[PDB]
Formats: sequence, C-alpha cells, structure tokens
Amino acid sequence: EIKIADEVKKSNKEESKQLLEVLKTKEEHQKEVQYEILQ
Amino acid sequence: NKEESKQLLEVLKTKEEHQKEVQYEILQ
Amino acid sequence: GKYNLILSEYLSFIYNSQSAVQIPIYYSSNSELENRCIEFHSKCLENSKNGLSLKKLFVEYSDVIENATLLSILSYSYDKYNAVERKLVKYAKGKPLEADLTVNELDYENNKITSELFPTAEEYTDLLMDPAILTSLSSNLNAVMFWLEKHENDVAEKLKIYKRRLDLFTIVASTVNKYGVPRHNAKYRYEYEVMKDKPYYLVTWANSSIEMLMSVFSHEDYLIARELIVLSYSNRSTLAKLVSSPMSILVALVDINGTFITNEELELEFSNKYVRAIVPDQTFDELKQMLDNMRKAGLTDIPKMIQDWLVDCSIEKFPLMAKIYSWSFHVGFRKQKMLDAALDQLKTEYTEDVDDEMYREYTMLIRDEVVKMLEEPVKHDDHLLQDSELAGLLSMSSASNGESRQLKFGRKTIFSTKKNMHVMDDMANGRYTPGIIPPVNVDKPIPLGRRDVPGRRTRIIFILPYEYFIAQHAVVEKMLIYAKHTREYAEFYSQSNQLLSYGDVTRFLSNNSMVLYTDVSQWDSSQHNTQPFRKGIIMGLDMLANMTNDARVIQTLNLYKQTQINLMDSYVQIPDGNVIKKIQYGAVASGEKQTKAANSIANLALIKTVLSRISNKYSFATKIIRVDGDDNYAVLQFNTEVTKQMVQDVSNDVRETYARMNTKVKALVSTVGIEIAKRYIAGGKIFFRAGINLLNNEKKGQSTQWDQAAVLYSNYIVNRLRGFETDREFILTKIMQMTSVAITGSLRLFPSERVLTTNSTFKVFDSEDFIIEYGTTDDEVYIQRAFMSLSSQKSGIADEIAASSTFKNYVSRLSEQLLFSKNNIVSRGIALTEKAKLNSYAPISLEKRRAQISALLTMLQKPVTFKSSKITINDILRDIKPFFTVNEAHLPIQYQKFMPTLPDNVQYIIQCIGSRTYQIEDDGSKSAISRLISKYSVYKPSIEELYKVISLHENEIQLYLISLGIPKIDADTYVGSKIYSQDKYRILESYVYNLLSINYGCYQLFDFNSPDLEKLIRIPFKGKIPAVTFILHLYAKLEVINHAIKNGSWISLFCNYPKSEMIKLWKKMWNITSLRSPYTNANFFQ
Amino acid sequence: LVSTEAQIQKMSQDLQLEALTIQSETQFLTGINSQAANDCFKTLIAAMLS
Amino acid sequence: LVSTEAQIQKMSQDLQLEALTIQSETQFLTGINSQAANDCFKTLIAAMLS
Amino acid sequence: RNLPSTARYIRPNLLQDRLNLHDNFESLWDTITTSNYILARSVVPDLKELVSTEAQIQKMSQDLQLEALTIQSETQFLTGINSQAANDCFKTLIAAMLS
Repeated sequence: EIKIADEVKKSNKEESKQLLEVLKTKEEHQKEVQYEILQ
Repeated sequence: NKEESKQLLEVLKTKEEHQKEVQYEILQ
Repeated sequence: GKYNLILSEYLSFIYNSQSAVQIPIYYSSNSELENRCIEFHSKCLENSKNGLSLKKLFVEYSDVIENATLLSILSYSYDKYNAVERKLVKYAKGKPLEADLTVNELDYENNKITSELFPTAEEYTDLLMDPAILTSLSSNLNAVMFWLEKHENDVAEKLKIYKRRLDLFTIVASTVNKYGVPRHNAKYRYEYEVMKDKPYYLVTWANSSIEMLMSVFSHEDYLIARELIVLSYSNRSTLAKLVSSPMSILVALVDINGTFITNEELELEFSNKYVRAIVPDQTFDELKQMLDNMRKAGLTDIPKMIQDWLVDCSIEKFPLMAKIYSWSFHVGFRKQKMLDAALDQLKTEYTEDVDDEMYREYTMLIRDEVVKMLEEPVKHDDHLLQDSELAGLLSMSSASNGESRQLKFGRKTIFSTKKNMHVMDDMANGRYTPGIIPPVNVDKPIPLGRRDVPGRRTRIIFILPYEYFIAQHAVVEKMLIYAKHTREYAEFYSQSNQLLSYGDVTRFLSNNSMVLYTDVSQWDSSQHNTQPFRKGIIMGLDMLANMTNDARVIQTLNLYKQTQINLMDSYVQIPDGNVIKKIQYGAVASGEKQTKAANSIANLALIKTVLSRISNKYSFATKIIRVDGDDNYAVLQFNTEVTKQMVQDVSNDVRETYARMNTKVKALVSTVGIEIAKRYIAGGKIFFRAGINLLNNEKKGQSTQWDQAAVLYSNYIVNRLRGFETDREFILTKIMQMTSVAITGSLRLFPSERVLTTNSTFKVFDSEDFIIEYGTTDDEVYIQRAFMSLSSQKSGIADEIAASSTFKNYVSRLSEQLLFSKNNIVSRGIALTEKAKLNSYAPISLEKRRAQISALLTMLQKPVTFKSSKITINDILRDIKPFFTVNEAHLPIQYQKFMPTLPDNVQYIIQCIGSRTYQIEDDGSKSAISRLISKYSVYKPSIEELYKVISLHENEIQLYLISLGIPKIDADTYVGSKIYSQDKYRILESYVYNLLSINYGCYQLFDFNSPDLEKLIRIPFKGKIPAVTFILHLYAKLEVINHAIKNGSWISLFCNYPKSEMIKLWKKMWNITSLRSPYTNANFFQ
Repeated sequence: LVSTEAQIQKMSQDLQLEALTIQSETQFLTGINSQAANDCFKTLIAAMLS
Repeated sequence: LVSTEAQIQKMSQDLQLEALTIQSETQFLTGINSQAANDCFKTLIAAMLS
Repeated sequence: RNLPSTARYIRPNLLQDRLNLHDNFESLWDTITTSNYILARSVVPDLKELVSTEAQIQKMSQDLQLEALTIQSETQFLTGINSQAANDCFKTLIAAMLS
C-alpha cells in the first residue's frame, strides 16, 4: 500500500518501477530499524 | 615362433642409442 | 524429449500382448488445461478399468497430448512368466561355452557347478559372487535384446557395431540357454535352489560381459571383449592383475614433446620441453615375460596390440593401451574368501639379519616428524587437545563402522554398527569408560573388513572399539592441519578444498633427472610397520608430554600412547567355516583414524633413509618427494646426463637397500612416466583409470532401487570422461527399469524424462550428457515447487529412539560436559542436532527416503499441486532469462590438450578456454562462520542449513552455533563483529556452486575466470547488488558452455538488466527453497 | 561499426551506474542501437538533398 | 578482561565497515579472542626469563 | 676421464650464412625463425615458484576496495592474472628475442 498516484503504480516505464522498488526499500529499512529499537 | 621373438629383442636395441655410453665404451 | 519414446518402445517390446495397455498421464500449469488433464486422466483410468481401446481418446484431447507435460506411464499386464526365454531362444543358436577347471589356482574360484561345491544349502553362500546390486540379470538381457531389436535394420557403421554386439550376445546367450536364467527374489539375492544346478560364477560373468559388449564401438574393442568374455568365464582370479601389469612399464617408454606442470592444487603452466626415454634393457625382458604369461593364459590379439605398438612407442596410438587398461577392470571383482584374501597379506618373513643403523634412523625420523606436527598445539594449550574426548564424541559420525552390537532404546533391539549409538548404549549401563582403553589380544581379538578393488589384492580393515577413535581424533586432526601446508604429503597438500590430483612430477623432469616410483600397498604386514613404527610415535609422545604443563593434554597423549602400546600386540578374528582363527598380527592396517597420515610419515622416513644410500655411489640432489597411500615417488637430479646403466644400477641399489630393511618391492625407475593407483602419466599427459563396474558392485550398500540408478548414471559419466564408453541407451533402459515401481501385481508405473532430469532430491540423469538442465518454463518450476514440498519427511524409528531415556541421558551429559542452566533453550537444540546425525544409521535413512518416494508416487498417480509460492532456482532463472540476447561468435584454439581420453566436445572447450586454476568452497569451509565449526568440531553443516541460518534474526544464529559444540562467548563475538554480513556472499557463492554441479563433473574441469569466456559475456555493471551480478555472470557462462557442449559452436551474450528487476531479485536471493541429491554428483576423481 | 553491446559495456563502466539510485545518466543508453545510426545518417543526407 | 563481543562491537562502530566492499580494516578483527592475549603475555615473559 | 693423444675428433663447419636468407627470402626466413623460436621455448626454464594466484587477488581487491563477489566478474584490472600466462610471457619474450 503505497502513497503515490495510480498512473505511476501502473506505469510500465522503467523509471517508475525503479522508483517504486527504491521506495519499498526505504520503507523496509525504516521498519527494520523501528523493529530493532522495539527489540 | 621364436625367430620373430628374437627379432623383437633385436629391434629394440638399434633404436634409442645413447651417446655418453658409446663414448666411455670406445675409451674402455 | 526423446527418452519417453524409448520408454514407450521398450514397453511395447517387452509386453507385446493384447492385454498389455499403455496409459500416459499429463499435467499443465494452466488451470483450465489442468482440469482437461484431470478429465483425460479419469477417462483413461475408467477405460482401462473396462477393457476399452485407449487409442481413440488420444485424438479428441490432442491439445493435452501436444502442449501439456508428461509425468509417467502406467502398464497393465499380468504375470506372463518366463518371457525372457521366449524372446531369447533366437539369439542363442551358437555353441555354449565350456569351463576349464585347471586355470585358477584354487578349487572354488573355478566356474564349476554349485552342487559340485555346496551339496548342502546349510553351507551354501552366494557371497563369493554376489553382484550386490538391485538390478536383475533378466533386466540386463531384456535391455540388450531390445537394443538389438531396434538396431536390427540400420545399414551403416551402426550395422558394423550391431553385428559385433550380436555375436557377443550370442556367445553369452548360448551359455545361458544351455541351463536357463536364475530368478531374483524380492531382495535381488540368488538363493541355492536356482543356482543348485548351474555354474557358480555365471551371474557375475553375465553382467560383466553384457556391460562390455554394450561398450563396443570398434574392431579392437570387439577383439578385447571377445577375448575377455570367453576367458573370464573360467579364470576369475588372475586376469585383471595380468593385463593391468605391463602398463606400469609402458609409461616409461613414451618420449615427452610438451608437458604440463603444477604449482598449487590445480595450477598449470605448460612447457614445450622435450624429454627422451632412457629405458634400460632388462625391463624389456620383464615386459616380454609378462606378455609370455599373457599368451600362456590364452591371449592372442591383445599381446599383438601391445607388441606392434612398441615399434614406434608413439603417444597417438597409445590411448589403446589406456583403453586396454580400462578393459581389465570391467570383468568383475575377485570376491574370494576372507581367509585366503587375508593370507595375501598375512605372510611374513621376519629376520635377525637386517640393519640396525637403518631402523634407528627410521624410528628417529618418525619421532621428529610427530614432534614437528604437535609441538605448537601441545605447547600453546589448544582447546581441541584439552577437550579431545568431547571432540571425538561429537565427531563419532565421521568414524568407521564398529562391530555389530545389540542395543535397546527403551522397547526395541538394534544391531547398529554406528559408534555414536554404541556410546549412547554404554552410557546408560555404566559401561562408558573412555579412559580404560580395551586390549586387543587373545582374550579379545579384532574383527576384519575387506577393502577390495579389482585387478589388485584385497586389503584388510580393523574394526575396533570406540575408545581408539576418541583417543586418536584430536591429535590426528592437528597432524592433518600440519600436513595441509607440507609439500611432501600428497593426500593433503592443498588450499583447504582440493588435492594434488594432476600430480607434481613434471616440474623437474629432464634429460639429467630421473624419478623412482614405487608401490607400497603390500607394506602392512611388513617388519618396518611393527615395533619401530609404533615406538617412534611413543617416543615422540614422551617428548611432547615433557613439552607441556597442562594435564588434560598429557592425559590425551598418554591415551594415544597406550593405544599405540595395545596395537603393538593385536590379534585378528578370522572365521573358517565354523571354527575361528586368531593370528598374531602386530602391524598396521586401515580401519583407524591414524593409518593415513602415519603411513605417509613412515613411508616418507623410509624413503629418506634409503635415499641416503644411493649417495654412497651416486651424486644427486633430491628435488621432490611425494607419498600418497598406495604409492610414492621421488625425483632426483644429477651432475650430468642420464644413461641406461645408471637407471639400472639405481634400481637394483634401491631394491637391495629396501631388502636390507626386509622390505619387498618392485622398484621402478624412469625419466618421463609413472603409474600409480589413482592416475598415471605418459608423454606429459595425464590419463585415468576407467575401472568402475556398473552392473556389479563391491559390497551391498543400503540405498534403494532408485538411487542406484543415479549412481549408475554418475559412474557412466565418470567412465565416459575416463575413456570407457558404454552405449547410453542401455543406461537409460536400466534407469527406467530401476525407477519402475509395482503398484500391484499387474499395474506398474514408469516415470518420465521431466521427473528424473529435474533438479531435486530425485534427479537421476540429464537429457544431454555433461549438462545439467534448468527450467525456463512454467512446468519445471511447477513440479520443482511441488517436489520441495514433499522432500521433507519423517522417520518414526528416529522419533521413538530420540524419545527414549538413553538419548536424553546422552544429551544431558553432552550439555553438562559443555554448558548448563539452559535446559529448555539450548539443550533442545543439541538434541535436535543429534537427530541430524542419527540419520547416518541406514534404516532411518531408508524409512525417510522410501517415505519421500511413496509421497512422490501418490502424486504421480493423482493430479498435481501448486505448492504455495515456495521460491526455488527456476523461479529466478525464469525472471533472468527474458533479458538475454545471443549472437554467433567464434573463439580460436589456443589452449593445449593434456587429457586426450576426453570426449572431443569437452576437449574442444578445453582447447578453446582454459582448465580450472582455483577451487571455491564446495562445503563452505573457508567461510568465517565455518572456521568456528572447523575449530571446535568437524561437522559439515550443509550449505542449505547455513544459507538459512544467515536469513534468520541475530538471536537464533547463536543457538544454532552453540548447538554444534561451539561455546557462547565466541558466538556472541561473531554476532557482535558483524562478519555474517561479510559472509552472506561466500555462503551464497558456495550454495549456487553446489546446486549446479560446477565442482562436480565436467564443469570441475573448466576455467570460469578465463579472459576468453568473459569477452563473450557482455553484461554491463550496475553495482551495490553483488548477488545479482554474480548469478547473472554465472548463468551466462553456463549458457555459453552448454551451447558449446551440445552444438560445438560458440555464442556471445548481453544482458542490460534493468535496475527494477535487480532489486526485485535481490530480495528473492536469500529465500530460496531448493535442494539437490548427494547421489547425483559424479566426481571425476574417485 | 562498433558493436552496440561492447559500446554499452564501455559507457556503463564510464558512467559508474548504481542499481539503488535514481540516476539521470541511466538514460544515456536509450536507443544506442544500430538501425538508427543508419537511419540518422540516411535522413540527414536525404533531407539536405531534397 | 573486557567483554570480547562488546569491545569488538565497539571496534566495528569505530571502523564504520561496509557490507559491500573488501575493506582491509576487516582483517583487523582477525583473531581478537582471549586465550591468545594470555598466550602472548605468557610467551613474552617466559622467553625473556628463559 | 683423461683422454690420450691417441685420440681424435672431427670439427663441425660453423661458417656463417653464405646465402643471406635475411635478404629477400622472407618465406624461408619465417620458417627458420619459427623453428628457432619453438626450439628456444623448450629450454627457457619453467617458473617453479611464484606467489599464489588467490592470495594475490584478495590483496589486489582490498587495494581496489571492490564490491564483494566481483571476483567472477573480474573488474578489468583482475582479468587474466593466472599463471599459465606468466610463464607464457616469460618464455615468449626470451624465445622471440633469441630467434
């Protein structure tokens, strides 16, 4: 569940998918550090 | 039979002659 | 996609009846088509269960027949017994064969009738000719006959092959039909009541002859096969020893023009050096006598091939010899009696006329070598010596098979040979007593095992208690550690995973140098492995005990010492019928943790001592010495050029200087060549022995019908690479007949190419030899995901044994001997780990693997499974593939041939790219996570387990490492250092390498670090995702290599892989769920 | 000509790409292929003549 | 002695390692166990006395 | 050995090229020079001892501070470092200068 427009999610351009992968990685890093702190 | 056997013994003599041995043998 | 056609044709040929119906079953990854497959299945079962013709439906559902993927074929045919003869009568119109009882020395080693040797069944034994293999003679005959039938109408060179193999099979079947076929029982044994009226050695002869005639492609092959099959029917003790003997001399006759060199375990650096062959004259007389014995036995053509070659002694015609050298080991084993096979070893001539100047130096050198090995750890107080007891107690699984003993785990009785189980038993009953080493004497002699290998003698094996292992373990491991970096130990000098398999002889070969090579396999009963050998070690141990201050170490040393005391007087249980002999044997053999390194030490000292006596008559500089078990070689260089007479005199002096120590030897001196057990060289070219009997084994293992098919295909691959080539279709027929399973008396299932050739724990072969196959498709992914769900199974025997009291006691004692106060947090981990090493016990493994096979069959029958997303390898390759592009390239030939016996395609690759020069961890041993396990233990853990362990949190890593014997502080330190992030990559490198047999088979022989292979591999660099670029380059290399193997031509590649997919794959990296069978690997070096 | 794939090797090595970064330079590689060099070389001359 | 895992976590922090390079700094952690500190302490003194 | 004055020996004729085959007989001179090259390769010594090929490449990699598992990609610095080439160059250079 990402906070970005429909036409970027469904965009079959490469830069859009690269962006989405980057952002997912950002999210998961943040979650890793939060989970650590809570541990 | 054995004539060819003696030839087998013989043909493995003429080939691969070494030089140092024949030298010391000529001297000796 | 052709294997299945041969399966269908085999089925059609063997059954042939109206009642014999044939029923395929399919599957598809697409839902709708899958329901159409289910339908087809249904209708097929019904029609079969209603005696209706099946050939009609196959048209209506053509789509399933064309696009869906096959699994298996069922077959309904009743008993129809004795069809083998009903086929075989036609191929047997020649004359049968007559034995000749006056050929073999003994009486029972003749091929006479059983009743003439075993009137009573109570004294009968099939063990002197037991094939020890789960495959029948009838299977072999059916396969041969089916091959003959399908190749019954070709007119080409193929027909020249067919006439030859037909004549051979005529020779066999005439002999068989004279009496009949022995019928296998459920256990694939052969009882008295079938062999009662037939020759005892007909079965082994039959299998070996079938194996040979299926390996005939030329005229000289036909001659060899006809000349062994007819003579191996009677002589069964003095045949492979005969033809395999001259080879050791022939290698000393081939002039070098071009050479290969070694530096470090696989390094090469060729040399254009030319070297002649200064052979003396008397070895020709030896060779002539050997050929005269060869002719006296009844051999005509093969002396002629060995005789006409000597006119030139060329290396181009020489592979024939190598071919011959492999045709000797495909005649079978000389499975004679334990007694008479021991007496090949137990003949002694001990004399009070040897030197003492020699033995004292020998003893001293052994003493010094022991001290050099053990000075540092004994002094610096290494953990593995202090806690040697626990170390051996963990590593019991890597030990030998102790004598069978009756155990009980709660409410059962077990006859295990595994020594860990013995320890578990003796702990409960107060019998665990590692400090009191048992004697080995009249009051308790030692059993035996027999280490066999055809064409040679039978060696003997001690079968000791479990105290000897525990005592010897730590010290011998430190000794091995010393020998990893010592040059002179060729069984161990490497860089932690390799051996000097190409040899290290050719560095210093020249016109001025010579080399003396010598077989040392008979030197077990010898007078130099008794008292002096043991006493040298005792002396070294005394020195080391005075070289330490800690007490655990001194205790360990005293126990190893007392072991050497007791082995100095050692008796040997050997039956003979009913009564039992026990013989004084105060000497050395295998069956010990010590035998290998210690024999290397003693042989090294022996040769160092002898080699200082030629110096009384010659000036030379010892350039290199090497010792590896059943052979040893020393090269030596002179102040001048070599002659025939120096070779002769050096050999005689070596022989007599060994005689001065009462030591028999066939001394062999040369200038260019050697021959040893595992390899041999001629003309600067390494060859190998292709002597692996396929249809006959040494002894009876424990694997299933299934896994022996994989073993047989692996042995086929090996022998093919070696030179000995069998017709692959025969092998495929054997594989289908061995993977065939009986669901009822008349229902029988036959899997397909897409079940047997898929990377799993069930892989058996490959559709194209020398090439593993992967999956770009939906369907291979589908069944691989399916089979991984099924590989994980249970063993009730292990569950009930691990739930008894003795297992709990053993875990408790391990714990409190290691650490305490976590009885429910770690101790369970250690119990769970001991479970991992109960599985060595064979019936547990059989329960589990038979369960896996049953689970496989109960989904070959019924439809297929989606398997729930579990990621595997083909999932990755599926995503990597759609961004490649191939283009025809053209690489030149610039690398040299040095293994002629290879197939020409593999050589073309070697002749275009290089041979391997490094070796990456197949076991993941150099990884910093593994150098703890290799420090506190020996245990393997498979790279699957490590690859998983790194994927977990930083918590359970500590428990998993502590469970392997490691303490807690160093594990905590490993987690704190953060080296596992520095070690994900090594572990994954090794994982991916093991999955794809890169270090197992043909791909072990190839240089993937090459500059020539790389210029084709044009993958641009992105960075900061190493796993992806690693796998991409690897997969592209495999693509290029497989295209080369299957088609010869070369190609380039290109992958401008998008960053999006780089990242999507980066997360699928460390979540792989895949696994490959151990039985499928085919090590080119056995 | 120079091979498209070798030239992309060289350009990628010179640009120092990064798979975890939205680079502007990643777009330098778009359409380097032949069949376009031909097309441009042909179009320019054809247009200047006509 | 100071806790090995603690001291070496501190070393790691003070080195600022990377999981994607070779970093000669990494080899600094090679063999920073106890049982060798004692060994050197013992070896030096026993050598200088003997 | 000491040799008497009763002994004899014949001397070879080692008079240099009367033909000047290095003057416009290039096809023959190619063969001659190739023959001498390949002969010289058979007498250049093999490099018996070196430094290992993996204990070097890790030193090179840490000097270069390269991404992990670039060893199989061989960032262009590291291509064709093996032995079987060092000996080849050592042999080729000398045999060429000789021939």
